[PDB]
Amino acid sequence: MNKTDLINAVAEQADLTKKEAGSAVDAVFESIQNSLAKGEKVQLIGFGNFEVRERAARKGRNPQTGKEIDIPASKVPAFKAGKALKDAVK
Amino acid sequence: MNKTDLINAVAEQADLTKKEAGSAVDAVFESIQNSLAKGEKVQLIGFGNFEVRERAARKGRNPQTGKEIDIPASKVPAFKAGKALKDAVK
Repeated sequence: MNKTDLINAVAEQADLTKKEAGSAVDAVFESIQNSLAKGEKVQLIGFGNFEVRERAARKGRNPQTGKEIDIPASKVPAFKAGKALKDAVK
Repeated sequence: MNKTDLINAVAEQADLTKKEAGSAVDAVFESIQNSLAKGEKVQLIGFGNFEVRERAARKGRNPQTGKEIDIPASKVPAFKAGKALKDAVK
């Protein structure tokens, strides 16, 4: 299922024009992105949580060389599924 | 941002009533949950992918009996962030 497929599912289930569902789906994910960009956690009851995980600078190793490498600090997005999603998948 | 806040953000950006936005938000998460429940990946350009990850079957030991046990394989939700979401938080 890709974004267009998802927009068609929303149009159908929420009874919206394809254009309105398109606007809504764009808004959902841009809102989650804009929240995480400001460091704010997203808590979606009955789906899951989005947050930003911080990792510090670090020493590591290239898989193919064996060389010591510097691993810089990073901020990456993280998703934590909730029970409804976990139970439906298992 | 919680689900109520997300619905309000969606109503604002997509210019929908709070009830329309609430229906759309519910439809997105229901449709992602339903896709993954069928083992089907959700590919959202820019944002990322929701997939099903299998945890392999494995062997354990009962600490009482000392006998080998079988831990069955299981499926869990997984999320893999895309370039737009990663670049928004780095």
